[PDB]
Amino acid sequence: PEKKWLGTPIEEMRKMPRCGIHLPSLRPSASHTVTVRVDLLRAGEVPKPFPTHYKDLWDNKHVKMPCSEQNLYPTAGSRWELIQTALLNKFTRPQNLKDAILKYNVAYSKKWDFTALVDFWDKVLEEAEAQHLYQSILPDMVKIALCLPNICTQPIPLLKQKMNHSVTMSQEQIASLLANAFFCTFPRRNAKMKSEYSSYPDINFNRLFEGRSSRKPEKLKTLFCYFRRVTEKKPTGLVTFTRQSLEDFPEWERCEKPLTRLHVTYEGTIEGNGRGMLQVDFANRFVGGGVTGAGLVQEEIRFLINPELIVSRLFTEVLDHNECLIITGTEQYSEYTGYAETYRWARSHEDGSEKDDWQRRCTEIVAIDALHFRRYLDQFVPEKVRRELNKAYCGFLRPGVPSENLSAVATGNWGCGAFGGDARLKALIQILAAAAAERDVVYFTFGDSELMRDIYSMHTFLTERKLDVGKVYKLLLRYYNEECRNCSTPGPDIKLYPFIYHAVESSA
Repeated sequence: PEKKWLGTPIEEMRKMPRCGIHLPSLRPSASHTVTVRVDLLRAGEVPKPFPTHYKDLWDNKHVKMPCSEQNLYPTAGSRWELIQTALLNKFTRPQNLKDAILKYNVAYSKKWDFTALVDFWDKVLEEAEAQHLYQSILPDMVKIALCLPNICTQPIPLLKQKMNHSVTMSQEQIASLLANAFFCTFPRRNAKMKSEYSSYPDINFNRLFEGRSSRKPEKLKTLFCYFRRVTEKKPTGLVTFTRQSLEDFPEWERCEKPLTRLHVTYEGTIEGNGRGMLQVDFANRFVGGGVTGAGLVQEEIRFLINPELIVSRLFTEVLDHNECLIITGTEQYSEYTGYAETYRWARSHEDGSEKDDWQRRCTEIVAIDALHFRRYLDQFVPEKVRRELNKAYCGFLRPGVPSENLSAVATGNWGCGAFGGDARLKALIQILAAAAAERDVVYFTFGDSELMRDIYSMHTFLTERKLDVGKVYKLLLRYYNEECRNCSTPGPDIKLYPFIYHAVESSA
């Protein structure tokens, strides 16, 4: 029988907090928006907002806040005043919640279906659970939502394409923002022919309430677990959201960097067994994918069990080819079983992760989007090999951080299966990108033991024969030119790994 794991023992890999740099003092800069008082930041205490009182920016460089005095509705009145009046009502039946949300979303009264919300409230939840939802949870959520201007006093910049910028806010600030997202209060984020925000993911939660899918009740359970936790016991930590956009990449053909360590296994999970490691989110270029709609695979699941990730959709413009989003400090509030149609909320999770010197949990997640390959051979074209190498490299590289202070990358089959990526090519691409960024690799194959063995065997071969990144890249070019370029069938007769073995064994 196959071994459960191969390569370097996982305990020898680097992880946070042990491997981490000594952090300088947290402070605002041109590259770093910080929305809390760093001088009074203390372990186990809710951070204070900075500035002390609300400041509004209503412009194309910042989030358009629901509490803005420029948020107007039909003479021209205050939409925030209307939101307060709508939400400060007793909820006893799901229609009451629908009617509240639609008071300040009149244009969508016909377009937004609330069937899933109604079924969740009336049929899925037991009577006692329903009562708790409308008697405590929903009112408590309204309270933190309407406190937005007192909690989020600082304008939140949009993380636009090409920006290298970080935003660090408190988990409490995120809770208030996400409660607003639940009640669908964010202006200009709803229209299908919207202009300014057409390049941003959805933030308002309206699509969680629609339709008859059995998935919706599980999403609502997972999110209500979160909202219950944060309203009963306010979170005290911070979270950093960092957009990274690289213009320059390794000259892959000539790269002399050696391959790094590999641990590869067909058991375990990125979030469970990659604790303290750089955890890859197999992203959509709109970060979070269909979390607030119909999607429920790797990304969306992560965005539901660590829901502070969802707030990134408020201010993160769609990723370009050379970009990623890095999120440090999100907390796990839920446990789940299954996947996609079998996904179920299992129970609450009590996150026991340590926090760094900026009070961020030692959980780092990077959203990198693979290309979708609707024609299989396209991914072996050198330009597309380089696109994926560069995307992964952007996700892994940390400018100005010594290699010894970098955790292993915890990843797996990125953009494979129905997205069209070849697992064996994609594994080698990530290994090369990690090598270029001088990080080790922990690779989860999710039940595919043959794939685990093949990845380990290839890494071992390449490592023992001392082929550096450039040598392996040149072998990929050889495969393209010799077996793919002139291939009249959907796939070549000889596979990549066999081709590499024979290429090297027939060489000098």
